[PDB]
Amino acid sequence: YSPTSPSYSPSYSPTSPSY
Amino acid sequence: SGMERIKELMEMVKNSRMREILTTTSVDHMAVIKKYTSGRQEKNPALRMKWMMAMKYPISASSRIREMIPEKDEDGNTLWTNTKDAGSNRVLVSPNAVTWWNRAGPVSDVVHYPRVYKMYFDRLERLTHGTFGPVKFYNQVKVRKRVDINPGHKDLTSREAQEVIMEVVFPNEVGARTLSSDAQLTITKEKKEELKNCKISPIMVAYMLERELVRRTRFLPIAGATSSTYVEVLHLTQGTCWEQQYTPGGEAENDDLDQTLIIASRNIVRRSIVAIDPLASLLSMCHTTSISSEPLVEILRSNPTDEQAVNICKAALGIRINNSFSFGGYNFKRVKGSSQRTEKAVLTGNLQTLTMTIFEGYEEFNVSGKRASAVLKKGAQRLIQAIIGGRTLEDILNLMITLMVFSQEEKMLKAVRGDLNFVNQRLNPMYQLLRHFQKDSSTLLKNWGTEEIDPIMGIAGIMPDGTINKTQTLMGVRLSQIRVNIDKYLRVRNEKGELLISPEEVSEAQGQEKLPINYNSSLMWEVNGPESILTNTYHWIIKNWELLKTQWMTDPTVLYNRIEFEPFQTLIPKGNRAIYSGFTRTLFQQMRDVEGTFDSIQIIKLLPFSAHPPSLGRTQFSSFTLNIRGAPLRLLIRGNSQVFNYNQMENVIIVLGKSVGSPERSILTESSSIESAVLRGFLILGKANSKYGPVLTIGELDKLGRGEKANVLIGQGDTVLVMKRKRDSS
Amino acid sequence: VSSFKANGNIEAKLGAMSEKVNAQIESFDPRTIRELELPEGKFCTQRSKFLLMDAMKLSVLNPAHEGEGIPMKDAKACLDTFWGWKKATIIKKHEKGVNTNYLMIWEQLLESIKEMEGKFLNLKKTNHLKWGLGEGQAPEKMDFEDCKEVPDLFQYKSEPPEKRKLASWIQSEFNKASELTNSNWIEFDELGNDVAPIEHIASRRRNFFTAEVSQCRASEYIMKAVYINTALLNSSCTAMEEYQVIPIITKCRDTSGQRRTNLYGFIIKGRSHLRNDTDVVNFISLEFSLTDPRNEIHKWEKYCVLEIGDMEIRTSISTIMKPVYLYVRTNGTSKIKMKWGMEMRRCLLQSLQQVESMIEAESAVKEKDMTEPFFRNRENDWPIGESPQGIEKGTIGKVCRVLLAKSVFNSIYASAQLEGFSAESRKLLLLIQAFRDNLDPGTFDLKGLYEAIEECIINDPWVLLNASWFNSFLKAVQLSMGSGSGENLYFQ
Amino acid sequence: MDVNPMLIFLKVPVQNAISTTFPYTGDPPYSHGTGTGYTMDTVIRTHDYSSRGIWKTNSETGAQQLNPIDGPLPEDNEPSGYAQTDCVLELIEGLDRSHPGLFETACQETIDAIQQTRVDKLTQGRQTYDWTLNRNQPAATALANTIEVFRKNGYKLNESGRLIDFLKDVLLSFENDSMEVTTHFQKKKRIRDNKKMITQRTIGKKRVKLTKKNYLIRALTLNTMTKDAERGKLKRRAIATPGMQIRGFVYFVELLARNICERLEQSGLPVGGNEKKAKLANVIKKMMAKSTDEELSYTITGDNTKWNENQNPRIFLAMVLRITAGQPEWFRDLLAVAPIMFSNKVARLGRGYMFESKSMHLRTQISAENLSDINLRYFNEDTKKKIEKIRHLMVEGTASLSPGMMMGMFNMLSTVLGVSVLNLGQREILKRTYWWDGLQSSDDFALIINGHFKEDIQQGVNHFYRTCKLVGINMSQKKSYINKTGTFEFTSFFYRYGFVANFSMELPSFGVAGNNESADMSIGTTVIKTNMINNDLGPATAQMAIQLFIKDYRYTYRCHRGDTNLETRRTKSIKRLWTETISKAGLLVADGGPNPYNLRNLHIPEVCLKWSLMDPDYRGRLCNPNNPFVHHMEVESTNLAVVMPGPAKSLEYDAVATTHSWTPKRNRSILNTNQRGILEDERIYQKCCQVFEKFFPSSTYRRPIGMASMLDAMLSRARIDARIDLESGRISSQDFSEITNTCKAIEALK
RNA sequence: UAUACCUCUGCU
RNA sequence: AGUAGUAACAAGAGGG
Ligand SMILES: [Zn+2]
Repeated sequence: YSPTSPSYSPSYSPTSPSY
Repeated sequence: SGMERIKELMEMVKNSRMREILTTTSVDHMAVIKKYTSGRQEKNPALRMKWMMAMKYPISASSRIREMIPEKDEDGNTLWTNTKDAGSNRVLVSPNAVTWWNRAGPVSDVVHYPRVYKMYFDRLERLTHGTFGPVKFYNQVKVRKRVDINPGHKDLTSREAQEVIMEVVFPNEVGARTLSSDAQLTITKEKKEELKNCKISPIMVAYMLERELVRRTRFLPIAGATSSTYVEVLHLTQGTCWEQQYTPGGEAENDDLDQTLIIASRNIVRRSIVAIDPLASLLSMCHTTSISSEPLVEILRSNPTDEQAVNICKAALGIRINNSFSFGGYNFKRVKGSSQRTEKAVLTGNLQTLTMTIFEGYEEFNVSGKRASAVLKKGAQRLIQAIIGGRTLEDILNLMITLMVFSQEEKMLKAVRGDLNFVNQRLNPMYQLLRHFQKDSSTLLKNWGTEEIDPIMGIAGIMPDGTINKTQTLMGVRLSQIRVNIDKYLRVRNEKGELLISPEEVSEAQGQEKLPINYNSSLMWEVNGPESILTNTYHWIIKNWELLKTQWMTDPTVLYNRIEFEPFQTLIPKGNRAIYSGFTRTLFQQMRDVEGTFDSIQIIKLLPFSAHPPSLGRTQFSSFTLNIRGAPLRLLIRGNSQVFNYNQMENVIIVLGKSVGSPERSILTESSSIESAVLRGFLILGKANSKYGPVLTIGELDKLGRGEKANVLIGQGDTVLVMKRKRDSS
Repeated sequence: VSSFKANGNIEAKLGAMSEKVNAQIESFDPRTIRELELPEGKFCTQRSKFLLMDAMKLSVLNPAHEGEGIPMKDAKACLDTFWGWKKATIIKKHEKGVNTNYLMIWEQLLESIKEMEGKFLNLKKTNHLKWGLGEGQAPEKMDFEDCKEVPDLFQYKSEPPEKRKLASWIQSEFNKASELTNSNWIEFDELGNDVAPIEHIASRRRNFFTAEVSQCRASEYIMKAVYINTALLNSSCTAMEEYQVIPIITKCRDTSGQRRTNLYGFIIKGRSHLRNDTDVVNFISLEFSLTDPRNEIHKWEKYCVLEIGDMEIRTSISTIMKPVYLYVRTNGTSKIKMKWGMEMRRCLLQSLQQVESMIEAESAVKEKDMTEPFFRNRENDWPIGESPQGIEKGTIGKVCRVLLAKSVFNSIYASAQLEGFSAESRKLLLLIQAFRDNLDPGTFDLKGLYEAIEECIINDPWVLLNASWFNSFLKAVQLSMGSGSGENLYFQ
Repeated sequence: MDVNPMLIFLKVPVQNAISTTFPYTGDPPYSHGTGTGYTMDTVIRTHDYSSRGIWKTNSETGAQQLNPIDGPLPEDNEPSGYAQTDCVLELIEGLDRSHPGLFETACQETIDAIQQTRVDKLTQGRQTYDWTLNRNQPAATALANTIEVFRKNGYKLNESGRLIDFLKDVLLSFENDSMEVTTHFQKKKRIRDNKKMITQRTIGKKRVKLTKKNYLIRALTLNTMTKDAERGKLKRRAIATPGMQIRGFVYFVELLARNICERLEQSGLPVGGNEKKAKLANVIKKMMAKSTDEELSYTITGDNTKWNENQNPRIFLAMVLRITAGQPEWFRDLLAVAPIMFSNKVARLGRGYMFESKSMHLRTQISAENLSDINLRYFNEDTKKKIEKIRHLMVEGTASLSPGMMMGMFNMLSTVLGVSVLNLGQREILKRTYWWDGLQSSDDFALIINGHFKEDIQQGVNHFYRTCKLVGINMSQKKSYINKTGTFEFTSFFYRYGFVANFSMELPSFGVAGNNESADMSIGTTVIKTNMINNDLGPATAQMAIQLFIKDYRYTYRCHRGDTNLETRRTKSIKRLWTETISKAGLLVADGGPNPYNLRNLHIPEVCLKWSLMDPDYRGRLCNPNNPFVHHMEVESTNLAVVMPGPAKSLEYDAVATTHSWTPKRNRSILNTNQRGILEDERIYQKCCQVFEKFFPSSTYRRPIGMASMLDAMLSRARIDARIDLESGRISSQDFSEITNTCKAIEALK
């Protein structure tokens, strides 16, 4: 089971920024 | 040896402090000073343990730990320190000391510990040898009841169990009292032999025996089997919406098996009566039903329980009814009536209270023994009549004395002089009165009383002295020188054609089963008991509502006679079924005839009450009665109640606290000011208007003429305007 | 007393007593009743022991398990992934503090981490660090006789708390707490094997619960709380006199599978001679963030926000440069608060039993396991929020996370205010429920109940929002019902 | 989208999602500092509710005692304690009528207890106020101190061992006008050390005699403090602790009230949760069966406001005397003692206050005794006003408190007053359009009123309400409410056509209890088990509660599994155990072993569950009966822990005694104080009791009985056991002489 | 008075 | 400063 929500954050994560 | 104990006491008495305390403080006062302490009981143990487990040396231990384990282990962890624990000679210690002991400490013999901790290991033994069935999903109704939590308890009082414990572990310090019962002696022999040469603290052995032997109970919510071994596993066998079928290891006790067999048979007979072919239905259920996983038919072949419902099941299968027994060396054989049990304590002539298993109801026995026979008629503590005959006067009189004691009259109890003590197997209390009166019956016959009779040829009376009198006799006594068959409707009769057992005269007392019953039958619902019958029946109507609603409109006689309503009918009183069906069907046709007025909830609510041949009576009803676990409940005709509750907020019909399903959302927006299907030959219109006169009760409705309006106390504090409709319904 | 016999004694004095002494039933209608008043004042500020949505992680791919490896080694490993640090500059001042101390504390910490050679790091008791951790700020204890004659000797300030207004950030914080994430935050220990059929059923349902709960954002907050309070408690007890450094670490496993160690920032434990269970450990919390504090300056009253670096952040389109902020603040905690923070995993149980009782209640009616239909299908849905469009509904998985967030926030923002509010407002909810069940509810002193609720809405962000949530709920019940004698008791 | 959890209540009923309104995963409120502010509040508030009563200065104590009873009948709905003696006796008589032979049996059972009960019984109990030291001490310690000072003076009737004799000594001790007590104090000596002389703090003891007031005040004194960790309340409140004198009398009075409440369907006390629910279910069943279809039914969800403050000791004397009517006068006067002492009770005012100077940067502690002789410039406005009112009641450092009661003083007799009001509502007593029944435990009650119309209910509420006011019971108008019978609340049980679950109530009990490794594993699994049964904890969540408990247990006790890569103080020694062990599954969790528990296992103890899978040497070490970690306590205290939900009952758990059944270290703060010597007293007492058990093994199971000495009993046993060892057994002739010469030698030293 | 140390205590 | 919240903590006691 993979849980999923109808919501997004198109650009990036301010908590887990890809650096 | 006992050498080092007295040597240390001398060394303690040498100390001037310890000699003062030992001399001044008494044995009774030593219990107080033993509990003398600076140490508070910890308010927050969860916090303190988290605080202390961060410390290097949080555990206190006996100073002799310094001689046993090393100061440091192989990895350099300090195992103990020399710091004394506040208020004792114990030292502060690391958790690494406990680990070092468990891996490198001194080994000891503990193989007989499972006998000391037997109460614990018995739980695993029952689980290890347990058998799991499938999990069914349904609304599990749980009765809060006091039940045993200590399976395999050898039932004694706290003081009786204290004496047994003392004898096993502290034999030298037993007080003035001794082992009274033969239970106490046999338990002590077994405990002494099982626990011999077992190196463990006597304190712990005393503790485990106290818990094992003495019966303990708790109020728990139980669904199904209430016996100890099923109560043990409630967490495992029941949840909110499920039943995990499970048989524990080991064999069920006969007490539990006889109690549950009676309940199973009663439920089977109550179900069969309201079907079209009772004997085929009873037989169908008998072959499918099992108790504790054992099939019901082989139980009926081997179990000798004498009870009306069990005997109807035995008779339907062609099994011999346990119709007989023995008492005083005479074979009693019941030819009419039935035995109903009631244990109560009664006072004798010597003011001695004794618990007798007294029998009630009208019975008839054909008695016969050694050289004499009788025909006994008995009631509750009554010798109605006894016609006796035999080869000798002594043989007749000996049988007579046996019957007079068997009657359980207040005459013979009050005529006892002295205390009753006989043997070292002690017999039950019926034989205590018999053996007393067999030796001497001088007061019995004087206090029994005489009656006058008409001189009949062949019959003669027996006086208190022993003489044969023609026109006088002892109260009830007269001196003078089995296949079965069961019909379609479960009536048990003899070769002559007289009624032995009736389904109507089966006891209506339900009671909760000790062992699990599974009726693997389409005639029964998934779960046992009456709350299940209500919930499953109303759930079924909602689920199949679209089919049954159109079947209600078109052909209602097939709807009313649906087989799924038959279990519901067992909950209705036998006498009420017909008039309830008459009322319901009249109320339903009013809803059909008075166009516009249609209430889906009111149809669903009353629908199960239709399933019976209806009566032509004209009685009014503000409720229908339903028998649920002994107590009567009242399902109201107008609106909600405990038994039936349509909740608008949830959009759910609640039946005895449990949601039974949502009806269609159409039914939320479905109403009309005029309400048909409440009163026979009347129509509720709206609020109580005082223009049409003062309030009348429902019994007073016969006063109102055709088309006359009036105000009525309809139910639940509501006062309502009602009109009598002109043309009546089908 | 031995010779007393009753002779209409109660009825007599019942006649004598005034008719002012009565309990008048005033009928309760939720359409009539007003919203709860929320207080005025300055805005409510963040009071958690760590950053929630505003946190930022430096991290490494690392097979190490949930509590494996040395914390400061893992901290240094996470620092080494990031370059583009700068000379620190105060971009938002802590109005009541000497802000050069906050700057000097960061510089001392960063240099002391570089110089450390061991498993633990104790900092030197510098003047700036001594200030931040409250060194010598307890007044010295004297006999009363010696100090009896002092002018300004009064009793300790024993007033009610200063009231504060409901800020928007707390609702925003809770929204993020209810979201799913890309990482499994909670790792569960082993069970015995499933033998019973119900045990197999349980474990199937547990599979759904585990993924939902573990991947929820609230569970990240649980693991931060459980780590921080554990570290602070253990170090408070062992290293009482030392200013010990505690790196803010969690460890998680991605949905892709890889195990990861995360570094949020650092905590500097003050002195911690904690006798009573309420006694305070002071600590400084230096936490990474990309959030500009100037966009909600009122949120960060206690914080001094530094700007410590620049990060090149990767996206689907192109790279972006963003400034890296370090939210520094002095903060405090106790043995009782720490103990309860170490036990924050029990929040999982509060959500899941409510969720499982909802699943089981339907399963009883349907007479089958409704676990898979609830998590896989989107037929059964419950109201969990409001947008400008209207009352939005959500799946059982959403409800599980929302209820989990509630329980985590009750834990993070515990207070006497929440306790009192929750207990008294429960009565008002039951009255509304009694009306909705068509049971003709009545109050005696409704004004007094309203006052008992509103008394507890003083300053706490979490209780202010729960009060607001009640008002939003009340209005939702009013609009669904509307005017009428026979209104719409059913929702939708 | 803004998320709002409370919008769930639109679809889900409030009772069905009631867990979302219980925030019991956070730390509850705690008081910091003193409860002097609260004790003064309670004392002041209590007197305000009784203010129209009659003041009289006491002959013995000189305390100003307010008597509200038989006073002016109240003219408003505010909390009043103007109970009417005649109205109370009518209700208690009404109870006697309704249950014939109840008062007879309850008294007779209490009399049987009074004859059999020993002085030992007062060792079992929570903290008690010690008049000897003016502080709280454990029950057994405060008893021994009170017996010791009694024995030093002319009071040794308790020598017998029966409790009623100790109670006589308490009544006889009020006659003394020079009661001697040994208070401890510190001295600063100097002693040489090789070659510098260092200061040495030592503790001496000074004999002080007390005034007749001084002792009397102290015996009637009840200590006060703030109640901590209390849920559902914004503000703290004061709780009270009884003294050693009144304690023994309270035992027998509560024991009567218990026997009364045991046979009253309408009492919630003293039964457990499930039985409480069954009782509420029975009265609803009973109310519906007795009623007719025309009638209505409403249920008050009920709270009594200011319960303890408005229950009066003089009224309790009326109850106790009426309940004991026709019984021996010695028995009536014995049970009447506790109400009398409660009527003349005085309350300690706590630690006091702390002052603070900002400019000078200093703090200081003033005692509560200083609140008479002290300037009011220090205090704030509210605190000042309270001190000004308290001075009018202040008597030798303690505020007088004749009317009312306080939490922690007295238990079950107050419920019997409430139950008698419920019993009044029978149809055959009222004989009118309404009638009631219900259940009650303390301030909390559930009243079910039936009538023919809605106005009949309103008259029935007012009749109940005003009758409650006539006996000083004040129903909360703000906290109580009414609705049609179908839903209600009672001690946080929620009924909705049947009782629903309230799991969140029990959330604090899910965790490591903190007793020890053995006890906690048993406690943890049982908590999960009982909540599956009693509070609808579903199977999946219960599995996860096992999983989360093992995690908490592994971290707390540092006993992670032997194949882990973690590093703690314990990992290395557990790793050595792990590698040497053949069958790893046999290892307990505390020894780095795996979790055996799933749903079906929870009732089986861990050692029992792993026994067959253990290595014989590990099992032999684990359960070794001669191991230094276990404290061999009595049988009565074997496998017992303490838990709070009520007051604070004991929790029995199922566990095999192992090396993991250890005890954490004692608190050591007493070493710095003047009571340092109590540790040595205890050390000496335990050594004496340890040696006695070698001659009397039975003493650990059943407490021994004798007026003879410990030494003389041990001596008697030493001779007779040595006799049997030689007369028929394994011992030499020279050994018998060696033992009997030692017994002669011991007899020679008195 | 200050500054270094040293001892006891962390629910008493 | 900060914790906190109807009163406290921000070490207390001692080597005087
Ligand atoms: Zn682990």
